[PDB]
Amino acid sequence: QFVNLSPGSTPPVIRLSQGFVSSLVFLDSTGAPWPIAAYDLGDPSSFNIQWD
Amino acid sequence: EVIDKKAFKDMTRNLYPLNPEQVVKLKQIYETSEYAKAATPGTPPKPTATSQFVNLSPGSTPPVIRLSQGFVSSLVFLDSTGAPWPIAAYDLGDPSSFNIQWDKTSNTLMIQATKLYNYGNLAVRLRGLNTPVMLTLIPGQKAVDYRVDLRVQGYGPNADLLLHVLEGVPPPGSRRLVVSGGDARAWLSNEKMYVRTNLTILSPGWLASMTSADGTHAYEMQKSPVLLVSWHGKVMQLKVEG
Amino acid sequence: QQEIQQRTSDMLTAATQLVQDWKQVETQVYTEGT
Amino acid sequence: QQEIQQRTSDMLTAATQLVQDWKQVETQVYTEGT
Amino acid sequence: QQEIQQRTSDMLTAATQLVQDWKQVETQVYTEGT
Amino acid sequence: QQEIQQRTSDMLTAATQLVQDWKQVETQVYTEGT
Amino acid sequence: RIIYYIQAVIPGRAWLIGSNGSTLTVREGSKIPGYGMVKLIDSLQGRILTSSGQVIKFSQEDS
Amino acid sequence: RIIYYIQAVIPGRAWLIGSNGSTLTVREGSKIPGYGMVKLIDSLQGRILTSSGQVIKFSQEDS
Amino acid sequence: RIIYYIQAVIPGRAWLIGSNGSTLTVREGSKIPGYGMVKLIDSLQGRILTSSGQVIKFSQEDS
Repeated sequence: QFVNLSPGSTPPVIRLSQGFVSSLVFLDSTGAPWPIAAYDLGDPSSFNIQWD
Repeated sequence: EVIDKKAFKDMTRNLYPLNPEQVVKLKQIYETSEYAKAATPGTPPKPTATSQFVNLSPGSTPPVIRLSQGFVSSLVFLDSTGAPWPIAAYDLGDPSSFNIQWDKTSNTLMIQATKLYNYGNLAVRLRGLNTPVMLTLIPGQKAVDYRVDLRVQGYGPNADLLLHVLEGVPPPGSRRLVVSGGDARAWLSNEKMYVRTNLTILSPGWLASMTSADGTHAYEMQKSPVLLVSWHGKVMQLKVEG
Repeated sequence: QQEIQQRTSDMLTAATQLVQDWKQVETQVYTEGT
Repeated sequence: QQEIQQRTSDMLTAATQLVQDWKQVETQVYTEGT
Repeated sequence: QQEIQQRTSDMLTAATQLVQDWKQVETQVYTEGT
Repeated sequence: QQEIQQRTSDMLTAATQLVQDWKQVETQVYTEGT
Repeated sequence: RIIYYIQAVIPGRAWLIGSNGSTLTVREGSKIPGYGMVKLIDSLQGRILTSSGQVIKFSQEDS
Repeated sequence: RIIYYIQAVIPGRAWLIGSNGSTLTVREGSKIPGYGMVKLIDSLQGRILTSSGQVIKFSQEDS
Repeated sequence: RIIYYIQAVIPGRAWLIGSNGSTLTVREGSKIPGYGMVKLIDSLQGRILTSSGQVIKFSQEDS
């Protein structure tokens, strides 16, 4: 998908299901890898994240 | 000898008193109950993002923030020029209804509402700003503001639209322009035509031009309803309206 | 008439639970950042 | 005439379970690191 | 027709046994090798 | 008649023995050598 | 004229933004230019009416 | 013209995507260009009913 | 044409690999090239019933 920064646009939506591993690898429009400085998670009981 | 068959059948029935399709239906029943519990009565709010300006005028009404319980909003502070301004300190009344993780070097606030429908306010003091900024935070609105950007009247320690167009974002305030014959994105806001393509304009001559590393071009010119574009050794002509 | 007092008590116990909720005014925290 | 109140009690137990399931709120977590 | 309820008993114990098995799923694990 | 139950109960004992024999799975071992 | 859209609606008070972007907060006893006073505010569903009879509501884009 | 397919479905709101990729979310009362407005949102069965006599389904390739 | 074979069979949905080798998840509501529409899916013994009267099963070489 495309990631937008205008305020009027909509944030992306990701489908999940219980008992599965969804892999999210974060790139740009040019396809280069981009490291993640930090992240914030809501309901860590219901959502588990592993991140080197 | 049929006593053995009777006892085997009784042992089977008492060992496994559940039919497999009854087991399947009970699993579906449990999923139905999970849908009942996880269903949200009323109306889910619309996920949105917003950007406002906060004024130092005493007569100005203070800004307010739509919030949701269990969802974290990201507050980003910029100056008048849009440069980021690092945060010196902050104060939060009613710490039960709200929690906030904030990296001390950063300028972005991750604010999560904990209670249901209790509103409060936040006091923010920046690095270069003497004036405290107070924001009224109200939970449970029909539009959940995932990301709020706030301009300020001052300037931080750090001191355009064509490049945003070259990215692909439409410029602010412009009106939609519909073209004919080609595939180009055009806008007009201050009677100056702005065009974004991957092709090359030929006829009127660009007043200012820019391009990216992939091959996308953006130009600004004056008003012209007729354009001429040549590519791959062949020349074609396109038109717009208004 | 004999139903009032049982309807009194659960009204009484819940409202005393409710009226003690509007007593707590928790203190704020001034957090410094550097 | 007694079935109504015992099912009422069972639904009250289920309701208490549901309200203690809906009262709590998980907090956010934050993670950094170079 | 009191012969029903004893079969209702052990089925309830069996189904409630399965409903906590289906309730929980243990989380993933992550490993490494350099 | 009365001959069914003791013909049923012993079959229940062997069946309850036999299920956990079918249940468990012995974990493999990987032996790395040099 | 400038169209007012609701920003924040609570019992008692209300918050409006103009179509130009005029931020404001009102209550039941209030003065709205171009629309008169306020006669009734429903905090549920954002059903806010002016004394002259125009209805101020949220945007259709933001519902 | 412009074609819409379901991106995500919840009770209450609905998420769709465009033929050009335009992703969006709608209310129960939401006047959608090219399709009129939504008569009713059904969370089950994957049906998005419009007042233009058209029901949005998912992408059949991506189901 | 391309003859399909089963490589993964569960209740609910199935999987088809052809002579080209394209592995496809197939539902009850799903079209299929060379077979029309999947009329029914039998998870037992690997039987895929189509609207064209054709049953996709496993290979005789690899059942």
